[PDB]
Amino acid sequence: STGSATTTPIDSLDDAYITPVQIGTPAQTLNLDFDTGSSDLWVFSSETTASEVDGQTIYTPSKSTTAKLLSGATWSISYGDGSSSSGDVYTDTVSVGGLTVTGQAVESAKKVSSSFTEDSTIDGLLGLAFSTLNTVSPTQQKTFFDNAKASLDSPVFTADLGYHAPGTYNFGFIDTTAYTGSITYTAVSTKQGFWEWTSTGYAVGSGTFKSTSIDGIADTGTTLLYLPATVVSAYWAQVSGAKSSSSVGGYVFPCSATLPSFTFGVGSARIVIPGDYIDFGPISTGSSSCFGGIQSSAGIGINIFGDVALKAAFVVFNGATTPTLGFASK
Ligand SMILES: Nc1cnc2c(c1)COCC2
Ligand SMILES: Nc1cnc2c(c1)COCC2
Repeated sequence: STGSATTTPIDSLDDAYITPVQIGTPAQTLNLDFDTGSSDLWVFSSETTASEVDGQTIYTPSKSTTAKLLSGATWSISYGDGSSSSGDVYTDTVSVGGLTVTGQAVESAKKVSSSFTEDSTIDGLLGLAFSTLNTVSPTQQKTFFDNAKASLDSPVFTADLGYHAPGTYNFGFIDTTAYTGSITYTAVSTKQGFWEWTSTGYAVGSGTFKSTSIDGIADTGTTLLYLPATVVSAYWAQVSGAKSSSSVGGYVFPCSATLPSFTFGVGSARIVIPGDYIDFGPISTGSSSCFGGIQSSAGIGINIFGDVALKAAFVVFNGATTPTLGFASK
């Protein structure tokens, strides 16, 4: 089998991407944030505290003839921005782009934190990291990809995120029309439960490439590119007036600037992020200070190849017995 679904930016900045997902019988369609940095499929629901729902579409398990309470199971998760959610668990039928899994754990939110309530465009998350990170207790549950894998034509999914435009998540096949050149594959460590790999270096604009190993994660659920402070300083030094602002929480730059590109290495290959992808707009409405898309990972403990990096490539998440990652230009 295969599946193919369009993913759409939630706003004019590409802060995140939503993909429609069918849950239950009859289908209830929710728009979920596909997140290769976590491993829980959770949704706003009829159980979510009413004051914490503001415009999202909810899953109502009592209206699904295939929903079953997973007795005793609870979940609770926290993300890198300090946001969080928790609740109980149903199993139900879940379909993405024509690909169907029966018996998928659907984690129903009883509580969500303010940043989720405040974002009316995201109805939940669909985790695509390794199932060892799944938070369900006392019986850990499998991701949608892990449950689908045996039925797929090939044990892979691909992320093709757009810049200010829709893109595609495919399951079970590699669309050879969606990229240019060849796909370069690179090793993955699953030891932290992430799609963790090692970039071979970087370049700033037209500058010379610096060969240096940069361990990080491919994370569709993180907006920006978080790299070591040395790398980030070298990038922003090429932008007149750019500076790190403790009050704003990162590097800012004059909105009048034209930003240089940033290149990262994948083996001997190179992925170029155009400068415009690094512009995240005014820090507050009407300001002439703009927020940068490349930020320091120093206070995180891990480097993160988030959407800013991934949307410059066609990315293969290869879930074969030994997982690997593939990157192609497009
Ligand atoms: N830092 C961070 C990483 N991933 C996510 C969030 C924050 C919040 O939305 C869910 C996914
Ligand atoms: N994506 C994104 C993340 N953080 C910030 C902005 C955008 C805007 O400026 C303030 C801080």
